[PDB]
Amino acid sequence: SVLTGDNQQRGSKLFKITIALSPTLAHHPWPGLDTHEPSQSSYSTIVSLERLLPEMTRIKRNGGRILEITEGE
Amino acid sequence: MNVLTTSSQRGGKLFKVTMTLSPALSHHPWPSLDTYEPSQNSYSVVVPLDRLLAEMTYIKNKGGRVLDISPADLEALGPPDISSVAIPLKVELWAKADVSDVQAAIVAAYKQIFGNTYVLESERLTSAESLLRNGSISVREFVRLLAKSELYKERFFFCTSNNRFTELNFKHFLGRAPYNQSEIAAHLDRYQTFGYDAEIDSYIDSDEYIQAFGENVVPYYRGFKSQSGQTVESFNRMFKLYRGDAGSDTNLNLQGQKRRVDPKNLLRSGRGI
Amino acid sequence: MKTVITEVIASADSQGRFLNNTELQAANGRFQRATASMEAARALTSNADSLVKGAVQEVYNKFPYLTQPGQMGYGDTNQAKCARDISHYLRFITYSLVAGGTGPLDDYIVAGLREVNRTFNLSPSWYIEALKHIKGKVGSQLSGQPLTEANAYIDYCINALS
Amino acid sequence: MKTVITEVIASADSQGRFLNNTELQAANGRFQRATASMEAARALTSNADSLVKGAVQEVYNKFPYLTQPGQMGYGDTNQAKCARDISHYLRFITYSLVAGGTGPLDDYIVAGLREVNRTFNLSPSWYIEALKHIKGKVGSQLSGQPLTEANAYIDYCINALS
Amino acid sequence: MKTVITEVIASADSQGRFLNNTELQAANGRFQRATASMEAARALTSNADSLVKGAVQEVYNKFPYLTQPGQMGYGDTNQAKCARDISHYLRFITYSLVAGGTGPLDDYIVAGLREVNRTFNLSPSWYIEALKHIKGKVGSQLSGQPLTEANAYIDYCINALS
Amino acid sequence: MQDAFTKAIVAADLRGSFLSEQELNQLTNLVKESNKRLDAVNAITGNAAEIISDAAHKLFAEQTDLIRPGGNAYPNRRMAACLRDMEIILRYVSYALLAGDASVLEDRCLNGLKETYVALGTPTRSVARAVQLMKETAIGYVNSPSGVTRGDCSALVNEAATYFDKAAASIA
Amino acid sequence: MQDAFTKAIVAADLRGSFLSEQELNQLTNLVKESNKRLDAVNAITGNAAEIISDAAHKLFAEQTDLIRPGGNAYPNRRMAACLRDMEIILRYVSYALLAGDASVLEDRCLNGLKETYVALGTPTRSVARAVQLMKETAIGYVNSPSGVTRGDCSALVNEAATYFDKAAASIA
Amino acid sequence: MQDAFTKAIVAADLRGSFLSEQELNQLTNLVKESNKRLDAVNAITGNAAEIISDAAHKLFAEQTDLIRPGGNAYPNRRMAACLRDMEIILRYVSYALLAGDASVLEDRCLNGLKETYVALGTPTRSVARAVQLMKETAIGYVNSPSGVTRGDCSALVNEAATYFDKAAASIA
Amino acid sequence: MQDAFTKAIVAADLRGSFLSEQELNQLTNLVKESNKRLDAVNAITGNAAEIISDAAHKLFAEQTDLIRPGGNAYPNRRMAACLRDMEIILRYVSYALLAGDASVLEDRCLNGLKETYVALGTPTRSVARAVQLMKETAIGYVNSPSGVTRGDCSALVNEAATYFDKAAASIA
Ligand SMILES: *[C@H](C)[C@H]1/C(=C/c2[nH]c(/C=C3N=C(/C=C4\NC(=O)C(CC)=C4C)C(C)=C\3CCC(=O)O)c(CCC(=O)O)c2C)NC(=O)[C@@H]1C
Ligand SMILES: *[C@H](C)[C@H]1/C(=C/c2[nH]c(/C=C3N=C(/C=C4\NC(=O)C(CC)=C4C)C(C)=C\3CCC(=O)O)c(CCC(=O)O)c2C)NC(=O)[C@@H]1C
Ligand SMILES: *[C@H](C)[C@H]1/C(=C/c2[nH]c(/C=C3N=C(/C=C4\NC(=O)C(CC)=C4C)C(C)=C\3CCC(=O)O)c(CCC(=O)O)c2C)NC(=O)[C@@H]1C
Ligand SMILES: *[C@H](C)[C@H]1/C(=C/c2[nH]c(/C=C3N=C(/C=C4\NC(=O)C(CC)=C4C)C(C)=C\3CCC(=O)O)c(CCC(=O)O)c2C)NC(=O)[C@@H]1C
Ligand SMILES: *[C@H](C)[C@H]1/C(=C/c2[nH]c(/C=C3N=C(/C=C4\NC(=O)C(CC)=C4C)C(C)=C\3CCC(=O)O)c(CCC(=O)O)c2C)NC(=O)[C@@H]1C
Ligand SMILES: *[C@H](C)[C@H]1/C(=C/c2[nH]c(/C=C3N=C(/C=C4\NC(=O)C(CC)=C4C)C(C)=C\3CCC(=O)O)c(CCC(=O)O)c2C)NC(=O)[C@@H]1C
Ligand SMILES: *[C@H](C)[C@H]1/C(=C/c2[nH]c(/C=C3N=C(/C=C4\NC(=O)C(CC)=C4C)C(C)=C\3CCC(=O)O)c(CCC(=O)O)c2C)NC(=O)[C@@H]1C
Ligand SMILES: *[C@H](C)[C@H]1/C(=C/c2[nH]c(/C=C3N=C(/C=C4\NC(=O)C(CC)=C4C)C(C)=C\3CCC(=O)O)c(CCC(=O)O)c2C)NC(=O)[C@@H]1C
Ligand SMILES: *[C@H](C)[C@H]1/C(=C/c2[nH]c(/C=C3N=C(/C=C4\NC(=O)C(CC)=C4C)C(C)=C\3CCC(=O)O)c(CCC(=O)O)c2C)NC(=O)[C@@H]1C
Ligand SMILES: *[C@H](C)[C@H]1/C(=C/c2[nH]c(/C=C3N=C(/C=C4\NC(=O)C(CC)=C4C)C(C)=C\3CCC(=O)O)c(CCC(=O)O)c2C)NC(=O)[C@@H]1C
Ligand SMILES: *[C@H](C)[C@H]1/C(=C/c2[nH]c(/C=C3N=C(/C=C4\NC(=O)C(CC)=C4C)C(C)=C\3CCC(=O)O)c(CCC(=O)O)c2C)NC(=O)[C@@H]1C
Repeated sequence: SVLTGDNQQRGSKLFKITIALSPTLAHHPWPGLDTHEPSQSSYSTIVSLERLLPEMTRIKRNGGRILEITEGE
Repeated sequence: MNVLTTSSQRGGKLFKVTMTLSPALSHHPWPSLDTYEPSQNSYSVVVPLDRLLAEMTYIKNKGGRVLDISPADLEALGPPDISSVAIPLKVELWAKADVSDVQAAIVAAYKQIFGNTYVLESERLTSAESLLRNGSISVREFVRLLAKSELYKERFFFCTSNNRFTELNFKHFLGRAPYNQSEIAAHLDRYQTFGYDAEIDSYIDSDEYIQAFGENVVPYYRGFKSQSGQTVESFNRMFKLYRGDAGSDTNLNLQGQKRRVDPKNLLRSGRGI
Repeated sequence: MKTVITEVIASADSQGRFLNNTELQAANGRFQRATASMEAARALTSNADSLVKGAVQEVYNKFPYLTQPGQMGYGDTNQAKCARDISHYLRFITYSLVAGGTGPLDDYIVAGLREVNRTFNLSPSWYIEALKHIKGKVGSQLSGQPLTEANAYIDYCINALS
Repeated sequence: MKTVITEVIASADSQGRFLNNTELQAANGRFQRATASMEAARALTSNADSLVKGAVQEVYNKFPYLTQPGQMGYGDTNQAKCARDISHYLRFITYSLVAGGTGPLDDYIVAGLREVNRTFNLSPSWYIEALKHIKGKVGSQLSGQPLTEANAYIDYCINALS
Repeated sequence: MKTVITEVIASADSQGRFLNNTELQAANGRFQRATASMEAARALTSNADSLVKGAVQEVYNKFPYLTQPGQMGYGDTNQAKCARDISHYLRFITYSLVAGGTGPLDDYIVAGLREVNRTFNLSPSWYIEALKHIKGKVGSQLSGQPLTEANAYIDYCINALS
Repeated sequence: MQDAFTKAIVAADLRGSFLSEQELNQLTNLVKESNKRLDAVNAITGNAAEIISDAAHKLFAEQTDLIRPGGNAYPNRRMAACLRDMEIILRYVSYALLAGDASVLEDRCLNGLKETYVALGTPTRSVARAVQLMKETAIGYVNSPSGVTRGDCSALVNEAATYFDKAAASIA
Repeated sequence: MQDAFTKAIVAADLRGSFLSEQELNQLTNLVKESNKRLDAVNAITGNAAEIISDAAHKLFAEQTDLIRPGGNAYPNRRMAACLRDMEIILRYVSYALLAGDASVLEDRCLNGLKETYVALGTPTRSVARAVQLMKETAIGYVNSPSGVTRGDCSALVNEAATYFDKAAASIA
Repeated sequence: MQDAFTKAIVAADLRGSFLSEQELNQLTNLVKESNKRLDAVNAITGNAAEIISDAAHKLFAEQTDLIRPGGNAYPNRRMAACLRDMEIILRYVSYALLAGDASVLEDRCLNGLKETYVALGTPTRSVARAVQLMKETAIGYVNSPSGVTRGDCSALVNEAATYFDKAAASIA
Repeated sequence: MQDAFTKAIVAADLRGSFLSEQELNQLTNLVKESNKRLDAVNAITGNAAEIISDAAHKLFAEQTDLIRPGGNAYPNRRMAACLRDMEIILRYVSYALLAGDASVLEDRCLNGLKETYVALGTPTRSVARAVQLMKETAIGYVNSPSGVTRGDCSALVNEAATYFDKAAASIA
């Protein structure tokens, strides 16, 4: 997701993170086995350095792995 | 307790009064020091409006003290209907959402995140809304922004206690009510060192949030239906935290921000700390 | 865009469930109505222009001062705009009749209505008269259900404007 | 409970808006259909019993071994239950016809179907036959739209069971 | 529930005092008697049925008209009830023997007896015969104190009924 | 949620029975009125804005103090709320009218409403008043429409009333 | 989302014009077919379970390796997914069929599906195959009902096909 | 109230049945023990005063602060209460012991007690402690009498314990 | 959470002391039984499904009304819940059995269970009944296993009972 402007209000250096998505990370609210969205198997988000460690750890424990990290600017 | 009649045979609005009983007020007909029955530490009476003044003065002139007064009509009302929260409904914000769908999410988010509480045109956040619908922000991320926003802080966090703010938070971010005294204690400590932003972050970041409505689903009420690792009492606490439809979390009302869940009730579900 | 058909699909889709009898019943309702709706649209489409002239005009009668110099109603550009605008309203209404939902109206006209109007100092009132005047004329060319439909949509805007 | 009418209300309610033309169209659909639906229900309600006997029976023909001792089909209690159950299915179906939505079916029959069936080792298959046999009989007493409606609902269950 | 043991506790409790010798003496009485009481219960429990048949029957002999059509004694439902009821009386009596107090009788049978009987037009008389007939039979299977106990309780009801 | 049909079902269910023929005939009849029923709703929705606007004016002409400093409709912020509330109540009422059942109105709207108002210090009396003012105006439209086939709507009109009144009562 | 009607509107909008009379006549006739259209949909939904069940059996009889250890439909967990997916695709197709427009199908189902399948190592070819197997079975029902008024459904049948095929293609 | 006998009855009643032969044999046995049971009770009641006196001394030797200004057993007035309470609990326990059932104890005495203590600021822990201290002393007598026929009272002794413990727990 | 060991610790802590030698010997002994303890648990878990299944059958044969329209176990959805609940209770009981302590069970499960049940209208007595039915079946397995070294499990068996009973009581 290309940042239109600095997403976060609170300010630090921001880094774009592209992740391969497990069904768990974004389960659809559907009956049966939850499916992540087809259109994005690789969600990309913008994160502040402070949040970067929590975001990565949560991504890690869920199936999906970091495809790439890029500084948001 | 339940009150069986709203009004006395002679017309007169009954009012339930709750006091802490004192040995003088009622005592066993026994030898030795007078003792009130332990079970009635908090006694309740329904009195007509006429005798209310006399009743209350007498209570107070003894060592009694009044816990609260409440009109009998509000009392002896049905427990709120759970119809709308038994099955929440749920909103998904697809990618390539058309204009209307994005609008629906937004509305739904404001509803759940703020309680019934009304958000005025000036209060509403264009910037955050802007981001959603040209991508860039997840529903999850919008939700974070709302809880960061001053609007949120002014209603929930700046008026009431941090004790109250926690459960207030639980309900908005997770349908659940809080289970156990520990959860309340953990959040309080988080807030003291990390501050307000970190605490808000810890509910959205939590896996319980992720497991249900993890991304791109507006939060819905999980409580009122059976959840994993949820104390049975939590379900009862959900009835205290959630009063009817068209009942809100309002700083505005007299003594607006108080605790729906008594501290003792939390202790029952679990103790340890 | 909100029409009957799109909605039931949406609802079905959200739950993740096949379209069952429930939804089809609804659909059946729409399309049954369509015959009347379609008729109404043919009628508006044809008389468009004349309706527009009449409306614009009306507005000026209702608010004479607009035509005075230094006002908004004054000088041709503005009149042209005024015409254009009402045309639009009409256009959309027809659309909505045919689509069988408010959808078209909501997305073109209604969403953002207020702010636009505020920033350019267009008084809702005006538009409203336009519409009302229209409604009155339409109340001759049409009749029965066709009419009823026409009204519904016209009103829908009145309420949104006000 | 999910019926056409409840849904449109719900949708209207979510968006926070008055019922506009969109929804009424839908409602209208439900009401016009009702006449057929209602007819169907009168027909099923009357022949209930006979349908039930026939079904239960069928099941046994289809699965002879059930009636052998030490099986589930064996001994009257079980037969009684078997009857009871099918009655229910039927009952609900009628309800749904009248309510004009799957609602009644969903909440009584379908929700929790699987687990119940698993824990008591009721084989979906059985029920299904029952239904099918029924469907076939109904395919005589009814005709045209009334019939069509009856089917829809009957099937809806087949699919839920399977 | 009123038994010897509960009462002395109650009395002790009211005054706010420990159980002293006075009460224990009383308790002791209850326990000594029990052996006989218990015996009696074993005897009634076993012959229950036979006692019941005999009683119901008797009642009809005593009040022939009951069995005529349009009366209360007439038609199986009523007979079934009649049986049921007497069973109950018996059941409770046994209970009371074992509990060593009228308690069980008072709370199940006696309290509200009148009004029930009035509202449904059950004539106490009937019950009474039942009991009497019973008492007579019991007067064979039992003997000595066991007997005496049985009587006491049986009577207690007669008096309550009358 | 609930409505006329579903309701009758539920009743029947607890008895454990197919729907009584008598009961069908309630619903059968109810269907026949549909068209009328619909138009009624349509009339409210079409006039919504106005209904409110109107009622408000009258409310404030009567209870001048509400709009005076220290009153409950002052200042702007409060006024706004008061308007919106009126509207909501209306919205629900309409919904009910279509459903043919009070429920939706009771559960979403009326339940807890009194207590809220109390906690805020909003004067329940005045609220109730407003609701009635609305009622009368609304009926006005329901009952006097244009381009509709003429016939008797009374039955519907009364049911409408009742809904308004349930509201008035439970708030008050 | 979008559908036949909405679509035509949108086009007209960009031209800035009222709908052409010609264009109305598309929609006018589209309406007339409704009843047929509906029944078609009804037929799919009614037979759903079966359609799938069937297709699957055939799919696995053909490509035995999918169900062998090392294949993509093994073990159970995977198998389950594979079934689920088939169904979904079907569900969408139906939706489209009602709308009278591919869009819904393309946007909320097909788009990105290929790539997903690729990343997982699911063989897109086989998926496509399944979709066709489904197609044929489905048409089977659409085209051979009982107790419906007899007439020609071809027009609808073909459109149905196309939807299935768009699916097959974009996955493949 | 309730007690062992009545209890069994009640159970039987809900089943709707005569007492099970098995169940009788519980009661039959219970009778046989009576004499033992009685003596047990007699022992407590006879020594009551002492039991308490004793326990108290020990309680206050341990938790010196209770009797210091600012503590909960100070001043006299409070001390008095504390003694009284201990006694009561004892009284009930005895009652239970005779009945052969906890109920009486739970319902009249224990129910609500914790919360009371809490509200007052009485330290529940200490209360519980006292109860135990009592327990041990009491058993002491029950178990070591003079002029009673020698035999085994264990069964009763344990039941006694349990009662004390229910108390300790619910207070704590 | 808590369990046998942890508990003893905590007690010791409030006295402020190192663990009594006597007290160690409780724990020392407790360890020795482990193996027995484990097998007990293993037996429950192994038979779980059946224990429930069984109990249910019997529960519904007795209390016919639960499964009749208007009863609490009707319709399916409700029935399902009732089954689910039974299981849960069982699950906990097992947990306790392993821990060697009631705690885990009551605070998570029984502390609000009665109140919930009340709000729902579920008849507490029937629930209790179910719990017992389960108890008996369960013990059945615990006590009669195959391929285990023969010896005495009574001690464990009784403790198991108690857990079941705490459940029954607090629900009831
Ligand atoms: C003594 C071991 C501990 C102690 C006791 C204590 N209790 C109170 C006050 C009350 N205690 C009770 C208890 C009961 N009332 C009942 O009716 C029953 C049985 C049915 C019980 C067991 C009650 C109700 C009171 C409060 C009112 C009254 O006086 O009756 C106190 C004094 C508290 C005060 O501030 O008044 C004390 C001290 N507390 C200790 O210090 C010991 C550890
Ligand atoms: C107007 C007729 C009268 C009035 C109303 C008034 N209401 C509020 C505040 C709230 N009222 C509600 C109402 C509802 N909540 C719901 O969800 C529904 C149904 C779904 C209703 C009708 C709520 C939620 C609030 C609280 C939130 C908020 O105030 O933002 C006020 C404002 C109270 C204040 O002191 O700010 C007022 C004024 N009061 C009058 O003066 C009229 C008699
Ligand atoms: C007619 C009653 C009066 C009038 C109108 C008038 N409008 C503008 C400017 C605008 N009007 C609109 C309206 C629309 N444009 C759209 O695209 C839509 C939705 C499809 C609508 C309803 C807009 C957006 C504008 C802003 C600029 C523009 O014209 O596009 C003016 C010009 C006012 C100015 O100073 O900007 C006028 C005068 N003219 C009259 O004579 C009446 C008083
Ligand atoms: C008939 C095809 C076969 C059969 C059936 C049978 N059913 C049961 C037990 C149950 N069946 C149901 C079904 C329902 N009850 C409901 O309330 C609803 C929803 C409205 C349904 C669909 C249920 C819930 C039960 C379980 C509880 C009960 O006691 O009924 C049995 C008995 C199984 C058992 O005793 O464990 C049987 C045999 N009987 C036959 O002969 C056919 C093979
Ligand atoms: C038998 C001597 C005669 C008789 C009896 C008869 N009884 C009833 C109805 C009731 N009888 C009772 C009695 C009891 N029910 C209880 O709960 C208890 C205490 C536990 C008792 C003793 C009750 C309460 C009823 C009313 C409820 C019911 O009827 O189910 C009837 C039915 C009369 C009626 O329905 O009007 C009858 C006929 N009939 C005979 O054959 C004898 C003359
Ligand atoms: C009643 C409050 C007032 C009134 C109403 C009225 N309407 C009809 C008949 C119809 N009205 C409609 C309207 C609709 N049907 C729909 O499906 C929709 C939503 C899409 C609407 C708005 C229709 C179609 C009919 C039938 C055709 C016709 O208009 O004749 C009647 C006649 C009674 C009847 O139809 O059985 C009446 C009385 N008219 C009044 O005088 C009341 C003030
Ligand atoms: C079945 C004919 C073939 C097959 C299917 C299969 N799919 C997956 C996994 C996924 N399939 C999808 C498809 C969708 N998810 C959606 O949300 C939608 C609608 C928008 C579709 C169509 C997705 C996203 C997944 C990934 C996550 C999931 O578990 O659903 C598998 C398992 C893949 C794995 O290795 O885990 C399978 C087997 N593959 C075959 O082998 C069949 C020929
Ligand atoms: C086409 C795939 C096959 C077929 C269809 C067919 N249907 C009709 C006519 C009707 N079909 C319906 C069905 C519905 N209308 C609804 O509102 C709903 C949802 C509630 C459905 C399912 C209706 C009502 C009609 C009108 C007349 C009737 O009673 O059938 C036809 C006849 C042509 C027409 O549209 O009038 C046909 C051909 N039958 C075939 O032969 C095809 C294989
Ligand atoms: C148990 C804690 C200790 C114990 C008891 C014990 N008692 C007996 C026997 C009897 N004790 C009594 C006591 C009473 N009976 C009464 O009626 C009353 C109240 C007025 C009392 C106090 C009696 C009468 C008997 C029977 C005759 C006798 O001489 O005791 C026994 C003997 C066994 C039995 O049940 O008969 C025993 C063992 N003995 C101990 O060593 C325990 C410490
Ligand atoms: C079955 C043996 C008996 C029975 C039970 C019953 N329970 C419900 C519904 C609920 N029970 C619970 C309780 C729990 N929540 C928990 O977390 C735990 C374990 C710690 C329990 C035990 C809850 C929360 C529900 C609500 C479930 C939901 O909202 O879906 C029902 C169904 C009633 C209903 O309307 O939900 C039943 C039947 N009652 C009986 O009839 C049996 C004797
Ligand atoms: C008790 C209900 C029944 C019973 C139990 C019993 N078990 C043993 C001995 C052992 N049990 C186990 C089992 C385990 N230990 C583990 O670590 C695990 C998990 C991996 C299990 C399941 C073990 C290892 C032993 C030791 C060897 C053996 O099997 O004997 C005994 C023997 C006495 C003792 O262990 O002290 C007994 C009696 N046997 C019965 O007959 C009871 C009904």
